Amino acid sequence: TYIPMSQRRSWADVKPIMQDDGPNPVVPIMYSEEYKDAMDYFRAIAAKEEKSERALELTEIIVRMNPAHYTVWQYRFSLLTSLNKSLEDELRLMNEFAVQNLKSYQVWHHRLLLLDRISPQDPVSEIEYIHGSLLPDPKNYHTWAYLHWLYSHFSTLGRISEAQWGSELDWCNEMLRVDGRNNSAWGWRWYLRVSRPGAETSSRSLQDELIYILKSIHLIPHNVSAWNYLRGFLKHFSLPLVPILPAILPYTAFPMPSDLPEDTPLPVPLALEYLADSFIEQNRVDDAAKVFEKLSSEYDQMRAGYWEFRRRECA
Amino acid sequence: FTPSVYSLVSKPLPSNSRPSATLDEQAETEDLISQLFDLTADPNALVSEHGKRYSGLRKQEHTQFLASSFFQLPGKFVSLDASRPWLVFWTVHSLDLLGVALDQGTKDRVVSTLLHFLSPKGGFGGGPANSQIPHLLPTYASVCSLAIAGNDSSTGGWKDLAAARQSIYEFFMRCKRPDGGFVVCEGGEVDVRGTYCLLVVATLLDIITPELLHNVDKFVSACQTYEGGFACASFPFPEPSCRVSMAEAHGGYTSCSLNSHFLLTSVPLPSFPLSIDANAALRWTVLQQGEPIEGGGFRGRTNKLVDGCYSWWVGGGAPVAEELVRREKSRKVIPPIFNRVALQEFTLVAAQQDPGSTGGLRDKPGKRPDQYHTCNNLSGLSIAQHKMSHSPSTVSSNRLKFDASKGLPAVKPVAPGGGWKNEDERQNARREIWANALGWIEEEGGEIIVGGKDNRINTTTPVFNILGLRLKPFINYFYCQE
Amino acid sequence: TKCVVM
Ligand SMILES: CC(C)=CCC/C(C)=C/CC/C(C)=C/CONC(=O)CP(=O)(O)O
Ligand SMILES: O=S(=O)(O)C[C@H](O)CNC1CCCCC1
Ligand SMILES: O=S(=O)(O)C[C@H](O)CNC1CCCCC1
Ligand SMILES: [Zn+2]
Repeated sequence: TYIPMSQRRSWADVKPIMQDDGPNPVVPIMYSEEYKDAMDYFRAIAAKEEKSERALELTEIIVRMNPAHYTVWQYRFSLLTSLNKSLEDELRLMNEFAVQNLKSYQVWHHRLLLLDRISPQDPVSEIEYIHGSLLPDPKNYHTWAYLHWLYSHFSTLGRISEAQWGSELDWCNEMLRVDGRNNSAWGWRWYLRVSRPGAETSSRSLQDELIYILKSIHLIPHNVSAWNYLRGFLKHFSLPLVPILPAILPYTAFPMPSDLPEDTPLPVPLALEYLADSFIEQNRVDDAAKVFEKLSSEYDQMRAGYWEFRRRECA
Repeated sequence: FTPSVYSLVSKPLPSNSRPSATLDEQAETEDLISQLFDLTADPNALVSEHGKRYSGLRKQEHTQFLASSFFQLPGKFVSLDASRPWLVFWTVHSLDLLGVALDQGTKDRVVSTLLHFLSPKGGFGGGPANSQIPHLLPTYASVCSLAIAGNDSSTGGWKDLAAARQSIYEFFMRCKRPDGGFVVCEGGEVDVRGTYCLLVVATLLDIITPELLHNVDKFVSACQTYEGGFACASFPFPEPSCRVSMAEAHGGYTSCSLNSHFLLTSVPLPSFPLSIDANAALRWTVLQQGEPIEGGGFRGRTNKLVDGCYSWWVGGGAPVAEELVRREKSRKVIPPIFNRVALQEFTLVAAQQDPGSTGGLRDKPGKRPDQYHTCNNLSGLSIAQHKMSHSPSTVSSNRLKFDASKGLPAVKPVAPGGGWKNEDERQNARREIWANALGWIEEEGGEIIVGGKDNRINTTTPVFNILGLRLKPFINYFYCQE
Repeated sequence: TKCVVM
């Protein structure tokens, strides 16, 4: 049985303020008694700008009912800082909250603000939590975005050691071993190996990277993630396509294809895209046009128009 | 060059003998969609098999679905209490596309509800101004909804928006971060959704200044990934030494980034906007169209699942990327760029709720229809049905008719020198921005209506996602070009 | 597993 806040002694001094929809509003939501009452009192709290423990409690009650309520999240963080509350306690409360609300923009941003403010000398514990939180959904977009921010923010402060970067690549390698079709982990590899400011670029690091990419393609020839990564890699480092061509030619019918795995129908459309682009690199515009037309006519007919556009580009 | 799904061989994505969780979900989705296509008459056929479902757009069912959601929502919609202007926009834009008119009384209610979401300090929130703080996304949704349901009378709401121009601009400036990003609200997250929603509103309301736009182009450009699409955000390493993209290329963020960049191309600032790789964005765009077995719907990210809402996010980004590609090739010196037929087939066969039920459109079979998917399925269907181009001769024609002596008062910049250098620069800026905003046309003879003309919906505008017949009078009002 | 934009 719900006890209204107008009957609670701790709220006696507070006059609730009603929602100001105006006359006959469109898209009205039929709120529960609990939610209407909580918001009636939140309106009064926010209006008077009260920063108190009872206000903090009320914000929790509300975000539990609506984890997307950005106004209430904003007010909650404002209370935390104002009252000099334990930010570590709040982060622990968010551990449960975040798992149940993976797609909530404001839950994930609340974590970010907390980590930014706590500003630990070593963020290792948060890194580990984040890795764990990816178990129920290895592709949760906000989580991957948050992981990127964490490493970028804390590396700027000089707080990510070489051991930390090393174990992060190890974890990323494991993610792609468990599911090589996880595009989110491929994206993270690109950050770790290519885009981050502190990434090593040597002729030997390029060699290793090519080996990893090629091995990945040979293991899963129809994996678009691996193909896109290869194309980005060569483009970013201005590397010619031709010298790698031997490793890719078999799919158009350094690590080489298997002596081919079962369930691998040929040709692989993106292998033909590679071959056509390699012809372009060689000034062989007619040979590229023929490959593009074949992609358009036979091998990737969903993209018939795009491949035709690419064919006309040669002619 | 736009083959029907029914005319192509349907094959599962090959396993390569390496199973994974991704492939498990993919195979499951392939079965689900292909089974529904098998039970449905080919929309292109004059003679259908007996007993097969008719794929015709069930416009009256979708109207009724939107009606029920429109006047009262169940208690579980509380999860969208901070998104009420989106519920308005998804409803009123869908009704526009479906060709269903609201009476003046209902329009007045829409306007009045939204005006209660407007704070005097500036901007719209997800609910009443006494309950919620302003947010860039509800500001976009409310402004577009006012374009759809409002008018120039004292009760039409456009008058109120005009008066709110300075305060909205000030809210935009409070959101501004030095690296070119914007917070979505006070203390809020920074990504391209914010940039998109802000630029649309600033364009329509004539509140664009140099100080508003500084670095905005750079933030967006650095969101582009090695895949060719755009991520949510870019991180500035300490004006910044470099900028690095923060996650995967996604349809939602690629739509927002392409649209943002496109809006910036009409701003006459020096070396602005910083270029994007248009060819790579087009490549990413076309690669997200699903195979015949999955109905030719768009997915939002590599190795994820097709989803009706990406018909708008990915499909509606196609004309934008195409135009950017066209301009890039012109700077050095025609078949459809995606399968316009297949996308309509996905919409009609897979994305509609089963007949004789609640109506509405959905993510995929097995998913409940909602307002969001109703709006974005239909917005995407429109892009597929109607060949949209940005026309240089239309822009030129717009320039010729522009009256620079007519306009609302200039915005007062936050920084003393944050405005345009002088009136010539400012008026040239107003002309370019207005002229290009009204540059999108439907190409006559470009129309493809799968299943017959009764499936035809109205024509949405790329970038803005409102009908041209709404956009023109709305932007003409704020620029005083009526 | 709904879609979330805000
Ligand atoms: C307010 C605007 C204009 C938003 C952009 C629209 C979209 C679709 C944004 C996407 C946000 C996102 C990446 C959410 C993460 O959760 N969503 C998914 O995982 C869906 P999928 O599996 O298709 O990536
Ligand atoms: O057109 S829709 O597919 O949206 C639904 C529309 O209500 C079909 N109902 C007919 C109407 C005539 C007699 C009863 C059956
Ligand atoms: O495309 S045309 O205009 O030549 C043909 C017309 O649109 C077909 N619509 C049918 C008519 C019968 C009920 C089901 C929908
Ligand atoms: Zn969706």
